[PDB]
Amino acid sequence: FSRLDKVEAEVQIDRLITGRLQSLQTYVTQQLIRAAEIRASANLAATKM
Amino acid sequence: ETKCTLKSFTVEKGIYQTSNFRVQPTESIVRFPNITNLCPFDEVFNATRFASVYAWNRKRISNCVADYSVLYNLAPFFTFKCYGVSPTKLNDLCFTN
Amino acid sequence: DCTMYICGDSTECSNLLLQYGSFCTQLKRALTGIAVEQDKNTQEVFAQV
Repeated sequence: FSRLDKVEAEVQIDRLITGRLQSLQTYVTQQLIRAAEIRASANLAATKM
Repeated sequence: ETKCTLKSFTVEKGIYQTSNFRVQPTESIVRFPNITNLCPFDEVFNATRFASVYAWNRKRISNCVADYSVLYNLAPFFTFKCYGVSPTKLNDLCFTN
Repeated sequence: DCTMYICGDSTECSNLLLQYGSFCTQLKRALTGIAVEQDKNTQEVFAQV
């Protein structure tokens, strides 16, 4: 922001605010997966108990 | 705020979530090294003898205060295009060399 | 956090993030569904008495 004009500084920050916005959804997606077998082992654990 | 974030007028009993908590600043401090001089821009730009293209001369510029206003105001310019910086944002950054 | 991760300690960046729709208010809900379930996998195993 302190090196380029507001007319075309939005081109580059767009490429950066979309990279992180997708670098973060990937963490969520891998977290939904990881909570599916723990939910499938807290059901076997709640069965041997 | 809780009513205003659930899109309702009657919220149920329980712990909810709301916006964050960011401590705003108080004042502002700007610090620049020490130097109080004038850069030798009036020498290279206004020299009466420029080099040939194949034997160009490269000049150092160090330890001076650089003001590009007295430069960009030159009306008879035919081109002023900058790649990594913008021409109007050159009055707040300190360059290594 | 939506804005602190992407646009940490910046003001203009937090203004542009609103133009990108309601994307990350799903992140808060998605990461809360995981949060609550972790309190169900523990109350359904150990607390059967």
